[PDB]
Amino acid sequence: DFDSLSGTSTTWVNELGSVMTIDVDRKGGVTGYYVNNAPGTGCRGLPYDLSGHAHGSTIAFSVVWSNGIADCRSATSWAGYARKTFGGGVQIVTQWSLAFVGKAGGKIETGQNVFTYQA
Amino acid sequence: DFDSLSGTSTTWVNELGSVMTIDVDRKGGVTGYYVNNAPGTGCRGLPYDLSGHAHGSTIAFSVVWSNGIADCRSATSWAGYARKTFGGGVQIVTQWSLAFVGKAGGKIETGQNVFTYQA
Ligand SMILES: O=C(O)CCCC[C@@H]1SC[C@@H]2NC(=O)N[C@@H]21
Ligand SMILES: O=C(O)CCCC[C@@H]1SC[C@@H]2NC(=O)N[C@@H]21
Repeated sequence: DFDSLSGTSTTWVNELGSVMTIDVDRKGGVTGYYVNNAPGTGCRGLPYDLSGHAHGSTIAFSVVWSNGIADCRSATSWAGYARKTFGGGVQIVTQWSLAFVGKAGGKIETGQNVFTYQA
Repeated sequence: DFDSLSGTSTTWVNELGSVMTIDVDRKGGVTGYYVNNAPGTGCRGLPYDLSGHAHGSTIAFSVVWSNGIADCRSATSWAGYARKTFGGGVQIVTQWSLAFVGKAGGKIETGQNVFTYQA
């Protein structure tokens, strides 16, 4: 569940080794910072503002990749559900969409990210 | 350009006839309301809180379908870019990811919405 995190600072890591530390409030508001480490992508290592909402078994959150130190001219939004693991707490299983305004003006890619809890 | 919407509050319609009012602050933060009017979907005709972030010509925002009136046990997140139409106006081209929990566990649908500025 995501209500079972109300006012808790939680770090998570996905299969590409990106890390996010989200702050879920009482109401379900998510705030936090995301750190990208995915090979073949920009803005790796530095922290980016993250915001969205959690409720029950589902969550959605967003990161624009400008932090006033590296601008990738892009944005990522995740929608995902809670998958409980056999003694590994819960996971956030997601699909992302990354838009970028680069060379070919605008483009949009999609992929799967699975985020594992780290106490 | 999305930076040019700082301190504005603008209205947008997608092809499904869903609506969003989006408040953009000085530092690019997006807050506002989504009203789903998409056929064959739940949580229709009701206002849901949306948050996100805009910068240059990219935007990302999400909506959990739980406002404490109607809860469809789902969450959507959008990412995309500002396009200038030949028509003369401006759209937000986006990919969305709908996460929901159903008959046998968590699921994730995906699709494309194009949002049109109402003046
Ligand atoms: O390279 C960019 O334009 C900004 C960073 C993009 C990294 C993407 S976002 C989706 C995927 N999951 C991650 O953890 N990182 C990559
Ligand atoms: O049916 C649900 O579980 C909640 C409403 C989902 C509506 C989706 S969000 C993506 C797409 N774009 C819209 O404007 N409506 C649908």
